[PDB]
Amino acid sequence: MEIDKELAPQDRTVTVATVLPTVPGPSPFTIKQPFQSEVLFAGTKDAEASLTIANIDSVSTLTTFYRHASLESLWVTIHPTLQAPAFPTTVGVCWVPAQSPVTPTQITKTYGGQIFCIGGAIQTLSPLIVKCPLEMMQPRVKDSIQYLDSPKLLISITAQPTAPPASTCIITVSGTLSMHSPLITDTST
Amino acid sequence: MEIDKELAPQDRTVTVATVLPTVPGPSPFTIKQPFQSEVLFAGTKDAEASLTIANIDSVSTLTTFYRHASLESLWVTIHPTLQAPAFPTTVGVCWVPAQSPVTPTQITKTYGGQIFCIGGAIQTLSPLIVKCPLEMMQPRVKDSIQYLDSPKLLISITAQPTAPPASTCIITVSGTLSMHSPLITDTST
Amino acid sequence: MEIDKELAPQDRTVTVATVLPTVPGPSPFTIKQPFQSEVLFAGTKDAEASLTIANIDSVSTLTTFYRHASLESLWVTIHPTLQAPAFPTTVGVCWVPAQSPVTPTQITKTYGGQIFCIGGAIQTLSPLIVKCPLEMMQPRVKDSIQYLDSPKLLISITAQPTAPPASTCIITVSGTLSMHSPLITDTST
Amino acid sequence: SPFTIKQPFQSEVLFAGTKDAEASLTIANIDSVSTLTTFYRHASLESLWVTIHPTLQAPAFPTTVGVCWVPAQSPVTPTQITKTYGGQIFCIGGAIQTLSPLIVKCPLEMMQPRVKDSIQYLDSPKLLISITAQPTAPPASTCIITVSGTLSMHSPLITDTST
Amino acid sequence: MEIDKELAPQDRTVTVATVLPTVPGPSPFTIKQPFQSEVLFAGTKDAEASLTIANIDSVSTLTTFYRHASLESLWVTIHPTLQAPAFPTTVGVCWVPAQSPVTPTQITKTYGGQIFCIGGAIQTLSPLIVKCPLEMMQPRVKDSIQYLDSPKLLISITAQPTAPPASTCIITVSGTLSMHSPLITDTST
Amino acid sequence: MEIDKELAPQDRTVTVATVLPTVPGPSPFTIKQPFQSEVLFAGTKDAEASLTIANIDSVSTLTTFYRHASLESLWVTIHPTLQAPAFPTTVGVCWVPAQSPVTPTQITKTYGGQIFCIGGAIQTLSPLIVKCPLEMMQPRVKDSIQYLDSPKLLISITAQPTAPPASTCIITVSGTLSMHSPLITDTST
Amino acid sequence: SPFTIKQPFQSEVLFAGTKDAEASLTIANIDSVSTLTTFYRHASLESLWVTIHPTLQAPAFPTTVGVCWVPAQSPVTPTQITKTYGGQIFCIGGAIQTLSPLIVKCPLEMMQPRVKDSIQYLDSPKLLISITAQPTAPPASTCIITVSGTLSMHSPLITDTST
Amino acid sequence: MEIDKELAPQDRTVTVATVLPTVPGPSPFTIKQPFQSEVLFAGTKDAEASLTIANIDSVSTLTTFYRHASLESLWVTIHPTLQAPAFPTTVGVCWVPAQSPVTPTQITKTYGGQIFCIGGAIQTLSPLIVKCPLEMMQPRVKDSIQYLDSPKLLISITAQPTAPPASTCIITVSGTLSMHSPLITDTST
Repeated sequence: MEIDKELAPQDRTVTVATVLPTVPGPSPFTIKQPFQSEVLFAGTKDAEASLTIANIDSVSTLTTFYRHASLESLWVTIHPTLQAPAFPTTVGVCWVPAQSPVTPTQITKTYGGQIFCIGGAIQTLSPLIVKCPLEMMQPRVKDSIQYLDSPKLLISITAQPTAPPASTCIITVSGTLSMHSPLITDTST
Repeated sequence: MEIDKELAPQDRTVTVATVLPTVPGPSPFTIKQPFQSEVLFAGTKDAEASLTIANIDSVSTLTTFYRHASLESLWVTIHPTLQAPAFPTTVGVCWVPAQSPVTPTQITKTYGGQIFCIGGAIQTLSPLIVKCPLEMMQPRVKDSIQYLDSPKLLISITAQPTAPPASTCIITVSGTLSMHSPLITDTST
Repeated sequence: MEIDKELAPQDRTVTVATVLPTVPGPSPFTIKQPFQSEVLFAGTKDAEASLTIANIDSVSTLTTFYRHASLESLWVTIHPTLQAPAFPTTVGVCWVPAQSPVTPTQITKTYGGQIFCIGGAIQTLSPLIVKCPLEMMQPRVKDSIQYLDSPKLLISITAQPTAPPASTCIITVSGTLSMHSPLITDTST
Repeated sequence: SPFTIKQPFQSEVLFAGTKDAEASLTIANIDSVSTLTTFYRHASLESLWVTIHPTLQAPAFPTTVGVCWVPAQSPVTPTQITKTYGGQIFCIGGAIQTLSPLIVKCPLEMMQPRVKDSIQYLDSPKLLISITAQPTAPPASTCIITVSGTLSMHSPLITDTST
Repeated sequence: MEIDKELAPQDRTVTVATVLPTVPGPSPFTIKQPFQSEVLFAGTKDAEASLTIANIDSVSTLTTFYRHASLESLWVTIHPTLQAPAFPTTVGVCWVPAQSPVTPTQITKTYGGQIFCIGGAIQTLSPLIVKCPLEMMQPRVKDSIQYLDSPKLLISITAQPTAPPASTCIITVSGTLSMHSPLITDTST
Repeated sequence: MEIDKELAPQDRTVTVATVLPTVPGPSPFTIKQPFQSEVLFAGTKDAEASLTIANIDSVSTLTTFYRHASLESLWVTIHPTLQAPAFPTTVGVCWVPAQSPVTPTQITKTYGGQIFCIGGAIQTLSPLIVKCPLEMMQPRVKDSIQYLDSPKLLISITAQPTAPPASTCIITVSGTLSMHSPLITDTST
Repeated sequence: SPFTIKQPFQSEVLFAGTKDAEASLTIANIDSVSTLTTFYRHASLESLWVTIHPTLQAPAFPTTVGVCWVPAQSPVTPTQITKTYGGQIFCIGGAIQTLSPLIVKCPLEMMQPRVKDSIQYLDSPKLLISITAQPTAPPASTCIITVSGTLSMHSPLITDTST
Repeated sequence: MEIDKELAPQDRTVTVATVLPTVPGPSPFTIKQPFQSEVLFAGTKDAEASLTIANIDSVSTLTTFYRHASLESLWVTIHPTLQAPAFPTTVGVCWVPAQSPVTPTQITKTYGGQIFCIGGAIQTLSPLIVKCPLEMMQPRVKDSIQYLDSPKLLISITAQPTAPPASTCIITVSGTLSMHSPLITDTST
């Protein structure tokens, strides 16, 4: 039967990153930790956002204890609020490697980028999902070095002229991390 | 599981274009390159647009340093905006060979021609896609000579009499092409 | 996934035509040519139409150069315009052999005939298709003789009392022809 | 192997006699041709020639008329018909000038017969014409000049079929 | 033993053109014709030259009787004059496909391009040869169509400030052609 | 047979650079691209030039749309001008890793360093070439991270006290590089 | 497998005692290290630690000195030595404070030992130091702080060997 | 083809040194380090030089960290400057074991010793190389002891009476060392 989660995968193509292998020998103990991060409360006014994933409350937080930390799955969901029905909202999004020179305004000039009309009594409010294609990027968000093609998220919001009382929909980004080899630091609090 | 990006292919029939075969010798290395080019922000007013995909802001630049390049895939995507629901819009679409004398005004008198009503009713806000039938077109976009049957897109727009405050939808052309054989020239910019 | 082309096949039964075979020997060279013909801009006011296919701009045109010309596929599409949402429209249609005494008003008293409610914010604007059952007719639209059971199209339009600014939907008829043995004539223009 | 058809034609190209005149004609662009080819992506000439039909004006007003088949990008001018191979010149009047077997076959064996393809060719057939009329000119055209042949076209060109 | 012909082959890489095959069946009779064309009398003053090979006295001339004509070998020789010893001269050259946007001034910014110091009592006056790599180009200089990557020659001359009485060296381009299927024309003279 | 382009390779020894291995997955299509970049017009006055080939007017542009690209081949070419004979010039050359603190002033205190006298005597006007030993360098020029041992060229120029009216020679860097993995960005220019 | 050498060292990093002081030290950048590595493309630490040598000033002027090994990009400040793992604080005076086995092994097992490679690493060893001196301060440095270890370098860096 | 490095090997004969073997057991880790040392800027005035290799900026420097250090290859290059053409210079050289009583003035009375005329518009400026025959000497430049037959270099310069503005040619000595077992010392700076 129906599932209240509808999705729009990103158009894609073969492009890949490079990474370094921790010295041979004993495989280090690793953990996997998942998450959902509130990244935007759209609808109220137009706005844009360029988000270098590696440093977002949720991720930053999690990883602050490991030298190496990789991404195992990543995606963004667009949860429509109760204002959506009365207030259609244009939302554009695109996954891109950190160092891609793109601005949210250029989502449409960029390959994968797409835009949606969220809201209106005639559209469906099924939460939207754009699984990020890490195949296309650099999954490591923390390593002994600084990769520059980690995932970057672009989001563009075009709100109603006669704007709504509050945020018309929420954008969160969820995923799962695989970290290891701990970072010494203020364990305190 | 539901998928947002909805599509409606074009009626078709067999018609082949004659292309030039590579001269005998070594097969050159080849690479693919995707893209998405802004085609038009319609909805505000009646308007038409016919263009030879072959030479456009994008493609022309990606091929700037190669002698040959054809299209592996190509399609048009109509992205409904927050205005589509409140302002239903008529959109004409049709793929034709460059040298086809057809004008947007005749999209309906043409075989493949298709017309769609954006927004205003149930299931009308999903991004619409009309893949180009390269199968019956001239794929080669850059070669040792110019063809005249390369992909040409025709778009027709019929806006509401009581027009909307902004574009009700955005039409973009996405696709990926292969290229090879370096064009020996000057490099500096 | 979804396809923006919905269809209503015509209720049918076993009834067939008769045709003459071009003299034995060398099979003549034949071509196939497809088309879409604007046949009606409904919605504005009630109206009816009895269309002897064989002579419609598109077909007439095409065939004017061959002694024999047959139909390989035929159907009618009802493309809803941007006025459809605000203006429901009743549209009835029926495929029938040329010499069937029926008038569009009697679509309902005739077997296959059907009627649709096009428009309204609650209905879907997917273009409607009634593939014509040539199995039931005489497919030859041009021969050494005059068959009288070639396809005839019946269409009835019941428009809103408080009528809409313009045509609420377009009806086109597309198909493909198989002609041969040329007709000598003013090739000029 | 796509399905093809052959279509024949006769195109009025010139009404001579009244005054002297030159003419360079890229065949693939004549009303007739342009027309049939309208709906296809590929058209080729299976055969072609020019023919001269003489009017009743002729006997009274003999006319010098020369013609020549040539490949589109040949530098020739009607002035030099007789200096080139296909070159031929005829009179038109009070002599064996009325029999209609007055035609000149074009030798496509010597040029590009393709007249519509995915590209532009420069050696399609071109037809030269040089007319030299009577000083004391005739009242009406002294003869008609047509070009006929047959076309082999395939692969449909998608356009507005309506008309 | 020594041979008074010294050469500087052009640095190269894999890039190729495309061509059309004359209709199958009887192979047409073809001839090969060689030549040497005086293209420049350098030394006297600085000067540059962009030479679309296909149309140079020698070639033009030869080919004016055939529908199709291809190149079998091509190269440029720089014959030093008797003024060379007393008057060193800078000469730059580069082979390039017709439609490469390069100017002689940019020979150095272009891959293959090279420059030589011709003259001076201390250099050798062995004639210089830069065999052109047709492998890299479009060898057909005359066909049923207009290729745009036929060979183009770029030459730059930097002459002595206190210039010499006359041309310090001659540049000729020699090669061999393979034509067929004759062009009807004024055979006269 | 004689060949003009004369060359003198650099003294060498083994020293490897550590590069990043492509993450597991599909091998992306790759293409090569040659080039020649103007390095300096010397002879008029004493001058030095040290530059990281990695990022230069040329290369930077050819790679603008790819994520990875290394150097298949690289070398320096000294092209004597018509002034070289009359004005002998000293030229210092040496290939070193980007992070090598060596300055042109120390080309001679460095292992590979080489010095040449241009013109003035017998056999001194032939274009001189010093291939770069990528074998003992960091080839990768564009990757998921920046290296600091990439090719770096050092040039030293010592002109005649009674200087020449113009550059006695031109130093250029030629080579070809391979690239793959498309960098997803905006296309318009 | 390139040929490698191991080279040891002791680097004076700080003369404490005179006044309170903080210190964050990215090891790979200390005079000693910088030096040996000068001629190679790759250097790694096979072992490393900090040691505190006490001066004769010490008995008279006890000093609070803490230290901590940490990975280059750890957000810690000497102020928080004791809040982190490797953290350790010592006194320096009229107690078991003169024995020189006053060293703290750095656990490279917990960080990146590479100190020069074809790239820049951000987790190489960093050493924190927090000194708290006597209000009525001593005349001279109260103790010396050095860092010693051994380097494993390979692959020659081509430069001006002259000096 | 030609290589801008010409050489004059030293006339030689069978004579050899003696060395001590580090105690049996575990072979110590060793490194090899190459170099080029500026040893003389000749041309300006006559001058001589007796160079006990073991202690020359480059070597001294390198070895200052090992107990044992041997030579694997050694030679001297004579790089002609831009003054060479106008200013011929006599240069004599000879390889000799440290304790050989010879002075540069006696190069000619000594077996291997040779002299060259560097410069003049009629001679070639190819850099000269006299690979040193360590076979003939004591290759160890640093050991647990003091060998006295390590390589010594003798050089004699006879400059033009009407001397040149600056150094007419450079003499450098390059080689490669194999050291091991480190020397404890001020690692500082």
